[PDB]
Amino acid sequence: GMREIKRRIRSVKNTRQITKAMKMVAAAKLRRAQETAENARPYADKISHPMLEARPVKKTGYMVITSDRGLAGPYNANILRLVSKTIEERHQSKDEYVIFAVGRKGRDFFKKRGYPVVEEVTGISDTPSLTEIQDIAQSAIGMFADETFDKLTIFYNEFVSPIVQRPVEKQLLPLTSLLPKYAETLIYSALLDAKASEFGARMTAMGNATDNATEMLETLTLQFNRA
Amino acid sequence: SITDGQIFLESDLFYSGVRPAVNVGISVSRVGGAAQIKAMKKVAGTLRLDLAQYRELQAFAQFGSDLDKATQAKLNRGERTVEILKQDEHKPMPVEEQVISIYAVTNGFMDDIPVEDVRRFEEELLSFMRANKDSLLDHIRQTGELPDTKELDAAIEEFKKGFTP
Amino acid sequence: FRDREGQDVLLFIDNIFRFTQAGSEVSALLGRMPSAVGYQPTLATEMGQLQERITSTKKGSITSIQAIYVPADDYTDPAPATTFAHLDATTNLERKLAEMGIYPAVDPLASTSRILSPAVVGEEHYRVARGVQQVLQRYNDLQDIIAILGMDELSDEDKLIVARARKIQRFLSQPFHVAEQFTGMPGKYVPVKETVRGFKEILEGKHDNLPEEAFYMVGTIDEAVEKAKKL
Repeated sequence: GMREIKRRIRSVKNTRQITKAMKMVAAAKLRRAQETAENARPYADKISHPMLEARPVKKTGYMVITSDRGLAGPYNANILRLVSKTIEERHQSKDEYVIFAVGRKGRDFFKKRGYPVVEEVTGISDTPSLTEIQDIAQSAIGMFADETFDKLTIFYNEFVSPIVQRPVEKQLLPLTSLLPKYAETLIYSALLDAKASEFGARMTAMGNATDNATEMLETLTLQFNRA
Repeated sequence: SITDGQIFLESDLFYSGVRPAVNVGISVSRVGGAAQIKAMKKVAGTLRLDLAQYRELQAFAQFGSDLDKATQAKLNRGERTVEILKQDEHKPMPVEEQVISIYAVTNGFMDDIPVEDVRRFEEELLSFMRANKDSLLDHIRQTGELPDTKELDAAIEEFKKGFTP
Repeated sequence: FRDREGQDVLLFIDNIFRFTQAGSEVSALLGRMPSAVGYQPTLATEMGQLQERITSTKKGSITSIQAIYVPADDYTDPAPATTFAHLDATTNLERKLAEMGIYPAVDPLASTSRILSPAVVGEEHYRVARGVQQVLQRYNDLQDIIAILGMDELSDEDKLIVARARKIQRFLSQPFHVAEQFTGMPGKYVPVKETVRGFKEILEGKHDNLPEEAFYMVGTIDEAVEKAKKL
């Protein structure tokens, strides 16, 4: 009782080292996103369709957003949780939905349990700039634009506080209340919101993480001395 | 305060099966590379630094997330170095073989190779030289500075390509 | 029994520490040095004089199991230090494992032997053991992980090698003949040949499908499948 409960101690120490230094970044990084978000607003604001008018009703397409390279507590395992609960009733058909998996953590989920996935956008980025999803966005529209999509949809990880963020699913292509660049930017709107939320969700799990280490450490330490 | 350096043997390491359980960090030779052939004195020089860096980033053990920065460039290739340091009991390795082996990993020839695969890739790299590239080996046994590099890198790559990772 | 009779005798000394401490009393009585920590000038010598007779001769034999207590709990103390110089393995009875059910309550991680070389027990046994060790060690790391990161974000493989740890931890317990008269299982003697094999299969994943309480208190791995047919 004098050796590899100190390993447990040193290791738990190290973990403590990094979760807090990444807690630093979760807020370093995913607050910047807020800037690179409320900037869209400007152009996000300047505002029978090509067909982006309410029509019915066969093959629908999903676009579920998740972190790739994630360490953000549940906020990634409870949006997959939600596409995999809501499609549970929308699948008595073998149309097989089809998802546009953005982010590698949702990606892998979808290729372990068949879904399947017609697109898997490589490596998110944290900016995320202009040339990044103007593919999957553009081509997720392109599949409504003639015409294998009667409806599009993202699974957005909406950002309330940095302490919370809610699994939300919006609908994109069949609009509501030549120019569908709107759709493309809508996907910005979420892809951008989906970011904050992740690291929003990431520092929250990192503080909790740090703390949990301290605590747990302070448990372990009793064993360091009293046999 | 009497000797000229000390080799420290970490107890932790030894019951992690790591052998020899040497703690290269705090361990030293005050005499230094003065007693060290040119070849080894060279390939080692970098290696001191190599796992010195891997000592710090060690903490980020089973959490490969930092992507591209001081990441799997340092860390991932540090894990590789620590493998060639390991060494079976009663299996002294001739300098020459040590030197190639070190140079192999230290020049990234293991980087495309796995990590559970480093130990064998070394054992089999050497056996390959002893029977083929002895020219290079004996060159180090005679005023051993190793050279003919690039011919060295070529000779390695003609065993490299993995073909069994 | 070693020298005559040529067998492999045991010899248990309960509190060998008391022995070196008897050494100190006698020395004082004889008006010797003593060391600056109270002990005899001849601590080591006397220990060696005892310990050195406990050995494997060519007629072969004596293996001493020595209970070492020392109340102070400082094992850097000269008395324990000296005794340790002679040890070749330590077995660590753990209250935690006892109140957990594992009844040879031996700490798998704390216990050690210098003859756990591949040279002494062969590469396989050695690799299986270093195999079980890492798993059980990993189990502890992950233990602290879920503590501070929840079972959320637990690699399917990591989550996997946690189940094998729980099985190993259990397949490490076994019914004693001596305990028969209470439990009555009855006893089990398990050849290393079969122990090694046993844990090798667990490690290779040859029994993930079995219920984890199926390895608790069995002999060979063969006996564990027998019991995967209950509950």
